Order: sequence, then C-alpha cells, then structure tokens
Amino acid sequence: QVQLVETGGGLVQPGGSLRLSCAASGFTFSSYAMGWARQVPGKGLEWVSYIYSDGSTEYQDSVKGRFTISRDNAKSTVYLQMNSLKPEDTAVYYCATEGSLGGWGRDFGSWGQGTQVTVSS
Amino acid sequence: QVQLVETGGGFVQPGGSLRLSCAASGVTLDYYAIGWFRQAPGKEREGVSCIGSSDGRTYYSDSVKGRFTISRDNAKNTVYLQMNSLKPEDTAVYYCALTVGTYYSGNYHYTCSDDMDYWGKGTQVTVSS
Amino acid sequence: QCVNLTTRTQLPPAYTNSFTRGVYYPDKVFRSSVLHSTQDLFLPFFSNVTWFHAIHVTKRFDNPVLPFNDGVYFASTEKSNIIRGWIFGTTLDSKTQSLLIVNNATNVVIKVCEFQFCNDPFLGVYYWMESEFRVYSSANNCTFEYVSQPFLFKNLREFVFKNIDGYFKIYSKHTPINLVRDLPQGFSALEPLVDLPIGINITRFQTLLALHRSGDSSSGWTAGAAAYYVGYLQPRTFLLKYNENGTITDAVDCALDPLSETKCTLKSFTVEKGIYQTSNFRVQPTESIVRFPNITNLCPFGEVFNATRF
Amino acid sequence: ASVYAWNRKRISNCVADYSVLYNSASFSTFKCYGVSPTKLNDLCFTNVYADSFVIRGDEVRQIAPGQTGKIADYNYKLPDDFTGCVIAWNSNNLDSKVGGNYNYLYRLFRKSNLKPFERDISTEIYQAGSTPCNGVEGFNCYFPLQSYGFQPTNGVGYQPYRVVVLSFELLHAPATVCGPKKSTNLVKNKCVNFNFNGLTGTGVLTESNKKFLPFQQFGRDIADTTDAVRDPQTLEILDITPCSFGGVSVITPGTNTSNQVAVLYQDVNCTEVNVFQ
Ligand SMILES: *[C@@H]1O[C@H](CO)[C@@H](O[C@@H]2O[C@H](CO)[C@@H](O)[C@H](O)[C@H]2NC(C)=O)[C@H](O)[C@H]1NC(C)=O
Ligand SMILES: *[C@@H]1O[C@H](CO)[C@@H](O)[C@H](O)[C@H]1NC(C)=O
Ligand SMILES: *[C@@H]1O[C@H](CO)[C@@H](O)[C@H](O)[C@H]1NC(C)=O
Ligand SMILES: *[C@@H]1O[C@H](CO)[C@@H](O)[C@H](O)[C@H]1NC(C)=O
Ligand SMILES: *[C@@H]1O[C@H](CO)[C@@H](O)[C@H](O)[C@H]1NC(C)=O
Ligand SMILES: *[C@@H]1O[C@H](CO)[C@@H](O)[C@H](O)[C@H]1NC(C)=O
Ligand SMILES: *[C@@H]1O[C@H](CO)[C@@H](O)[C@H](O)[C@H]1NC(C)=O
Ligand SMILES: *[C@@H]1O[C@H](CO)[C@@H](O)[C@H](O)[C@H]1NC(C)=O
Ligand SMILES: *[C@@H]1O[C@H](CO)[C@@H](O)[C@H](O)[C@H]1NC(C)=O
Ligand SMILES: *[C@@H]1O[C@H](CO)[C@@H](O)[C@H](O)[C@H]1NC(C)=O
Repeated sequence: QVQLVETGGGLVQPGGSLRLSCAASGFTFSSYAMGWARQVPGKGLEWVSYIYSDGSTEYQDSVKGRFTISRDNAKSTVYLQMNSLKPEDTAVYYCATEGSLGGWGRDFGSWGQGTQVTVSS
Repeated sequence: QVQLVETGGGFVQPGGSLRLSCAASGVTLDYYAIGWFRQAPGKEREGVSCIGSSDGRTYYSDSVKGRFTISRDNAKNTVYLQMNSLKPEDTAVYYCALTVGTYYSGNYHYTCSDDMDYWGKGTQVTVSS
Repeated sequence: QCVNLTTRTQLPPAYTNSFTRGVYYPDKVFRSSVLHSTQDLFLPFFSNVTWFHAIHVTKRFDNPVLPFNDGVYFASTEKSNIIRGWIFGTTLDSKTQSLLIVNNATNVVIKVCEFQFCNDPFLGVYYWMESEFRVYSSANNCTFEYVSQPFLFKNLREFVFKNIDGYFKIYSKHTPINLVRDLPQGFSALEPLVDLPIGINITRFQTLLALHRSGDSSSGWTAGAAAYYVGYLQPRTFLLKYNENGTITDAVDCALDPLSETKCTLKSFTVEKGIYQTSNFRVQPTESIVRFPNITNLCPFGEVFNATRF
Repeated sequence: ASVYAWNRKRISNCVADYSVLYNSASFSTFKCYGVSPTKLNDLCFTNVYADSFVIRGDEVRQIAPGQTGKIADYNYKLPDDFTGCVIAWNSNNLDSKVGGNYNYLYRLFRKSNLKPFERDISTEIYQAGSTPCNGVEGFNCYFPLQSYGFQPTNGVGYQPYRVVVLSFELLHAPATVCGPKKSTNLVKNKCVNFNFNGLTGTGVLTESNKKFLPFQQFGRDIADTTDAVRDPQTLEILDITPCSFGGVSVITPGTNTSNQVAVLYQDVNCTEVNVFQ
C-alpha cells in the first residue's frame, strides 16, 4: 500500500552536508504531513524534524538551527538537509508519514527503510 | 529473515500416503506456532492442523479425522505431517506458516487465525481416481 | 470495624444565644478605616444555636447527623481536645462523595471519597496514646487528599464551613476562654483557612470526637468534658468596621433591629437625632385566585370518537 | 501494562507542565485532538486521565476517533468526541527482550467490538466455533490473547511503542489543573500595566508602608478601587497610583497681540512631562 523511499545516506566528512529525499507513494502527499527521525544504535528513536501540510516546520532543540526540512509539491517529495552536521550525529534517519488527517501535532504512523550515516575520516 | 521450503505435494490416485515437510531456517522466535492451511480452486483457504514449538502439542480440525499426524523435528528444524486415506475432496494446496506464541498464566498458549505473521508457498496435492 | 455505642439516655435539645459571634472575613481584600457593607451567608446576630454537651456526670455522647443547608458555624469550648474531626456528605452510605477531616494525633487528613460510615463513628485514647479509630470500613475512589505537619474550659475554637461555587471553604479562629459555659460575649473575626476545589454536594454532616478509656468496650468509656455549638448561616447583609491594621472590629446585622437597619442604611455606627427613611413595607399576598366564567357547551366528542360507521 | 488491560491513571492537585513535555526528544508522536498542543497550558481542566500501555509501532496509528482496525475494535477505543493528546514514543531499548518479548499481550478475536473507553479484564477462552466448545482449547477455540513478540532486530516499525493517552474531563466544578502561568520581573516607580494573580490594571507601583494581614491579597480604598496589591512571589505589599493624567491649557495673549503661548499641564509635577511649578 503506502511505500516510502529515502535516498541520500552515506559517509560524512567533518563538516559535510547531506540531502535526503523521501518520495512517498500510494496516498495523497499534499494533505499528509511528513517527518524525519533518527535512531542512534543502542538508544531509542528520536525525532529530528517535522513538517506540516501548511508549510510549517518543527525542529528538535538538540539539532535546532542545523536541520532543514521542506516540501516539493511539484514532485510531492520531502527533503531533509543537514548543514554543518556534527560528528555526534551518527544515527539512522527515517521518513515518517501522518497516520491520519484530523488533529494537531506530530503524527508518525508509518516508517521508511531509513538511511544510516556514520562518521569516517 | 526466515525462509521456508514445503515439499511432499503431487498428483496420485486415491489410497496413497503423503508426507509434508516445511523447513524453517533463520527464525528468531523462541516460541512459535506452525500450521497447515489448505486452499483449493473454488475454495477458501482454511487451516487443518497446527503444532506448537514450546511442547509439541498439536491441534486437529475436521479434515484431520484423527488421521493427520504432525511431528516437528528439531534434528532438521522441519515440520513433517503424515496423511493417511486421502479423500478426493481433500485436493488442495497445503501452506505452512510461523506465528508468534502467546504466554499467559505461566503457560504457552497457541492461537491460529486467518492471518499468519509469516507465510510461505506450499504445494498442491491432487488425489485423482 | 465500628460498633454501636449503647448506654445513652435521650435528653431534650438545648439552645443558647450567639452574642455577636460568627463574623468572618468574606474576601481577600484589605480595608483600612472603612465601614463596608457586605451581603453574604452569615450567622445572624443574637440567634439561638444548638448546644451539645460531653460530660460524664447517659454520659451525653450526642453526635447527631445534622443538616447542612447553606453553611454551618461550629464552635467548641474544650480543655482536653475531646472532639477532633468532621464527616460531610449527602448520603454518607458509600453512594456519593463524602468529605472527611480528621486530626487524631499528628496531622490533619482531608479526604473526599465514599466510606461505609456507621451510626457511631468515634475515636479512642487509652490511659496518653491514641488507640482506637472507628470511622469507616472502606475507602475506594478518593480524589483529594492532604496532610499537614506533625505535632503533639480554656480553649475556644470557632469554625465556619461553607460550600459555594464548587468550592468548600473553611474559616477558623482560636481564642483564650476563662469562663464556665454559654459562649461568652465578645467580638472576634474569623480568618480564612482553606478553600478546597472539591465540587461536590454536601447536604448533611456529622462530628467526630475521641473518648477516654481506662469495663467492656461498649460499656467502659469516658466522654470527657467538652461543649460544641452548631448554628446555621443564611443570607444577610452586614456592616463591618475595618481597623487601620486591616482587621474587623465591629459589625451591624442590618436586619435584627430597627436601629441596626438604620445604621446599615446610613453606613455609620453612630446615628444622630432625626427621622430616617429606612426601608419599605409591602403586605405580600397569601393566596392566588382565579375566577374564570361558567363552563358549558362541551364538544359532541362522542359522535367523533364513536363514529359507529367507522 | 499490555493493551489488553490498560492502566487508567488520574493526576490531581498539581500543575501540568506540558511545554517541556512537548519538546521532548523521545516522544515521536504528540497528536492532540480538539486543542492546540502548545497552547493547552493556558487552558485549565479539572481531571486528567492517562491511558498508558505498549503496542506495536504500526498500531500507533489506530488510536484516533472513528478508526477501525484491531486495537480500536478489540483492545482500546477512543470516542468519536475525543479531546486530548495521544503521546507515543519508541521503547525498543527497554521493553524488547532478546529472543522475543512474550509479556505483552493483545486481544485478537472477540464476539463483539468495544464501546469507547472500555477495558476487558475477562480473558476466558474464546468460542467462535458453532459447536459448543465446552471449555476446550483447539481449532475454532483459540485463546483470545496473542503476544506481540518484540525483538530488537525486528522491523523499524515493529518495535514496542509506549503510548499514553491523556483525556481531559471537566466536571461540575471549575477547572483546577492548569499550566505553568509564567511571570515577569517587577518594576517600581514607572507606571506599567500589570496582572497580579488575575487582577489587571495600569499604574505606578511603589513600596507601601501599610501592613496587610497574611490571608488577604489586595486592598480597596473607599469607592472600591485597588490601591495596594500583594506580590504573589515575594509577598510584599505594593501601592498603586495612576500615572499622571491631566489637561493641557493654552495661555494666549490674543492673536491680535502675539502668537506666543504658554502651556499649563494640570496637576502634573512636570519634572516628568522656562518651567514653573
Ligand atoms: C360514545 O362516546 C361517548 C363518549 O362520552 C360514550 O360515553 C361514555 O359514557 C359513559 C357514561 O357516563 C362514561 O362513563 C364513559 O366514560 C364514556 N366513554 C368514555 C370513553 O369515556 C359512549 O358510551 C360511547 N358509545 C355510545 C353508546 O354511543
Ligand atoms: C447499629 O444500629 C443500626 C440500627 O439501624 C444498624 O443498622 C447497624 O447495623 C448497627 N451497627 C452495629 C455495628 O451494630
Ligand atoms: C431560641 O432559643 C432559646 C434558648 O432556649 C429559646 O429560649 C427561645 O425560645 C428560642 N427562640 C427564640 C425566637 O428566641
Ligand atoms: C468510584 O466511583 C466511580 C464513579 O461512580 C466508579 O466508576 C468506581 O467504580 C468507584 N470506585 C470503586 C472502587 O468502585
Ligand atoms: C449536585 O446536585 C445537582 C442538582 O441535581 C447535580 O446536577 C450535580 O450533579 C450534583 N453533584 C454531585 C457531586 O452530586
Ligand atoms: C496594629 O495594631 C497594633 C495593636 O492594635 C497597633 O499597636 C499598631 O499601631 C497597628 N498598626 C499600625 C500601622 O498602626
Ligand atoms: C354559573 O352557573 C350557576 C348555576 O349552577 C349559577 O348559580 C352561577 O351564578 C353562575 N355563575 C356565573 C359567574 O355566571
Ligand atoms: C517561591 O515562592 C515563595 C513563596 O511561596 C517565595 O518565598 C520564594 O522566594 C519563591 N522562590 C524564589 C526562588 O524566590
Ligand atoms: C487689534 O487689531 C486691529 C485690527 O488689525 C488693530 O487696529 C489693533 O491695533 C489691534 N489691537 C491690539 C491690541 O493688538
Ligand atoms: C515634585 O517632585 C520633586 C521631586 O522629588 C519634589 O521635590 C517636589 O516636592 C514635588 N512637588 C510637589 C509634590 O508638589
């Protein structure tokens, strides 16, 4: 039914920048809101960013001012950009979709494959 | 990360005996239920017999008639079911599946439904006169 | 578990007079050198209030279940702390929320929930350490609970209990007393003590006291000398004199005397010589009368209803 | 606990700090229905009910009004008119056990669905088979509960999720549970517009030598105007005075004579507005 694909994961240079895309399918991308989350191995899941259907974006404080999220309505694809990514951001990022329509707040009903990023030098 | 192989299907005249094997490898569930579900053209898939990993207990349906016997072997991690006095109305495809067991009241209870957590492609058996 | 206490002779109820008593601060507003007229639920001046004794002399162990109409003034003249607690509610039979205030030995417990109250819930102190506590048998679904700091006739306690706008209000005051009986005259305002957001209906209340024990449990006890007075509050207007300290020193009932009502209208305690239009007089009707004309000419309903050729 | 028997917690006689509760890293889902998730602190409610349990990551979707499925139909049903926040966070780190966790159970089959806010303590062995099952476990007679079986190796959304559903209920009493209600620093000797514990106004605040009684907060003078207020934090009494208002009057010797004027500001000690007092 609902399928989520994420591209852009890999190794990160000190101070490098990465772009992640999540091309959803099987449902209405414009109405539903997208979200991104990270999971460090050995620790629980931790959301990193969120976006609403009205263009609003939410960012977690530990990564506030360094994470960028937006929408591509032409292609219905959500993008996550990490600028000045810190070496302590070694986690697996997941693309999530809203489980419903009504209600206000973050809604992570579905999860994607997830892209693993680790620091190498 | 689990792979299942089902063997023992074929076409044969009524009266013969058959054995069905469902090998399981790479399974991570400590306790699981394995059952056989029959499906035929013009017919709905339904279970016939099931086995339990905790103690080897078995469940029999109307199709068993006290004839089908299931003996899971840890030697090969394969479930073997024997069929005696196959009937023409029994022509169907047998499927094996893995379901997570239930622990309640200090005991392992096994539940089988229309939907299995894991599924595999079984074999079709034809009993033609 | 609680057991009914026998050996109690019935005596007629006794009444005494409240000599300018039961006045409290109605709000949290400071007022200095002003005469303020406030309309609220008060205890009328020079009103007669029910008196309950506790004396060995029968034994006068009277703890009725008194009505709680709109508010209750509860005074207690004691020297050895006989009475301690209160039980409030509507049914008091585990069918509705019931309030419980207890001060047995160390703290004060305020709990709202259903209890299986019996006919004679009491406390007992052996002879001095508290030993017995027989008030309720169960406490199932409790909403509010509170505790205060631990601790361990000549004393006059005054309380006012009120319940309005979903809030339960307690006012209190303590005063030295050196006099035998009958609620000595004077004035003392009651400062607010607690305002609990309980939001339940309390229409019937009881009282709790500790008895003294030194024969059988249902026969051997000492009530201990104490006196507690109960009065009710109804809506009246009062005229309160605030000191420059900010305290209430005098009050005028505005409805007991012609002179009191004149003072309350003039907004002054001292009134000079003259004639003052104080209020209005209306003789209210005591019956309702309707005199519609004679009734006749009813409809031929029988033709419509019977319709023999239906 | 597991979803088949969900605890029903009640919180009272304290203040809910939902700001820091929101901006929490672990909580993946903070969906609030009927209310503003941020602005709920200003909102005041009487009793809060917490409906806490652990479910599968793909089932967190099912906790919503008017949703069908398994958890909604058989385990835990929110009402159509549900108001409150459903909070869900992954707890794969502590609840999953190596080899599979069998201590978390959910109702798989049942004779009838569930009305909103209902719990099913009873777990007698199910009977669907038209033959009288006579208290036997087997085919057509399976045990209603089934175990999640969490492994740390399982899928990205199969892991356990701890979910607490807060429903806000108002009784026949004014709201008693509120939010932080933050304050600002206090300034004297310059007229500001103020909100002291719900008392709103505008004036210059000064130290007051009048002594209040401990219980009373503010004070009126004659004609029912606040003249002093007690600071909720430091418990000190502040006198209130309305800052200068007045009339301006223009003193003119006549346009025929000259256009030079004087201005009189009335009742204003105008070291604050040649100048002559
Ligand atoms: C037709 O309808 C009239 C309705 O008034 C019937 O009157 C009954 O009259 C007797 C005589 O007192 C009353 O006790 C009954 O109560 C009346 N009926 C009802 C329903 O109240 C009359 O009986 C009916 N039938 C005939 C014979 O015309
Ligand atoms: C006390 O007497 C009342 C009289 O109705 C009775 O209902 C109650 O059970 C008695 N309680 C005890 C403890 O004897
Ligand atoms: C009030 O109580 C007193 C005290 O017994 C009694 O004498 C009097 O008759 C009662 N009624 C009035 C109106 O005073
Ligand atoms: C407390 O009262 C509520 C409402 O009447 C009721 O549902 C609940 O069962 C009561 N508590 C107990 C332990 O019975
Ligand atoms: C109090 O009585 C009113 C009048 O019927 C009722 O509406 C309300 O629910 C009652 N409250 C309690 C706590 O019993
Ligand atoms: C407060 O009352 C006391 C005693 O009645 C008095 O001595 C004192 O002067 C009063 N306070 C002021 C500010 O006058
Ligand atoms: C009504 O009729 C009665 C006849 O019984 C008569 O006596 C009476 O005067 C009449 N009343 C009026 C107001 O007409
Ligand atoms: C908190 O309030 C109390 C009064 O309730 C006050 O004494 C205390 O100073 C306040 N806290 C701080 C840090 O000032
Ligand atoms: C007033 O105006 C008239 C007309 O311009 C002029 O003749 C006269 O001198 C003026 N008087 C004064 C006092 O300015
Ligand atoms: C105006 O304010 C000054 C500044 O303190 C003061 O000295 C003066 O007396 C004030 N004038 C009045 C109060 O009339």
